[PDB]
Amino acid sequence: TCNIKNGRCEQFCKNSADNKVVCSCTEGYRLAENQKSCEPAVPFPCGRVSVSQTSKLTR
Amino acid sequence: VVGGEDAKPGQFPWQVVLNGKVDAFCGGSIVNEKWIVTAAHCVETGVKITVVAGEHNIEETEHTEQKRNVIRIIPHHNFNAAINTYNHDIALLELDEPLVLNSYVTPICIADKEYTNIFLKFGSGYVSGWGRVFHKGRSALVLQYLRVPLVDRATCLRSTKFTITNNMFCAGFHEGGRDSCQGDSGGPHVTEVEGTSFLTGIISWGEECAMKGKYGIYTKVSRYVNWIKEKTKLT
Ligand SMILES: [Ca+2]
Repeated sequence: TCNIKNGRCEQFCKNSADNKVVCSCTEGYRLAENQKSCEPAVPFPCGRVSVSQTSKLTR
Repeated sequence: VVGGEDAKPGQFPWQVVLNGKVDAFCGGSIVNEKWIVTAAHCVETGVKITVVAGEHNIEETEHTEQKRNVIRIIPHHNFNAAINTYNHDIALLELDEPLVLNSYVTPICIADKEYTNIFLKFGSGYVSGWGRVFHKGRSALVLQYLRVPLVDRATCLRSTKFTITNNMFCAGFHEGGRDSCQGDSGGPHVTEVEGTSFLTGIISWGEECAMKGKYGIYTKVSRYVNWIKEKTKLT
């Protein structure tokens, strides 16, 4: 159920039959293959930093 | 923002500033290409307003700025129902021309009523803006941000003689020194949920700034999410 750790759903969790769980994401994202995490379905999904800030890393 | 730090370019790409009778008088957040959500007390019926997205340093040119005109202003229908209370301190601004989304111009995510409230209950969010960095002090040139913990309602209630309704919430530190302030209104109170930021509040009001025993008061977005989605629908 969604009781613990949001039912492992990265974003939204809704309780289904037999204590099962149905995850979902917000506009601009898509429920991955594992029905758990959320992935960018557009060039600039809401709420995410894409500038990476500064300039000094492996990338 | 009092006692905060400079944001880095692009750290809060949904943040915008509002210019008008006064330059940089309030902040706001990008809902989508055509709409900005802000505080109603920032936009009195009448006066012309301009929005600048991709803004970082108010006195410089970063070549990431996008200026737009406001053609329609929609303050919550219940704002100012009761005189001088700031209940329902939220408004929506429609842009004349859509913004071009990019790394410096990105919408803030808005969950539903249930989840916005859950995200708020995590108890820690960020507030940002170009407001005063000192009570009755100078405004900031570089966007400021500050992390603020949620405050229990009973403590909130006892910190002021003024009324705190269920459309508001408190955030700040018991020791003071850190708080949002004048000029920060309309800016967002956001909660980071595993890398994805959600709009959990709107900077609204307070008694002075950063004073021990006082907290920042924020408009509780969970109560207004349906209203926001309904009015900002893209066609
Ligand atoms: Ca600038």
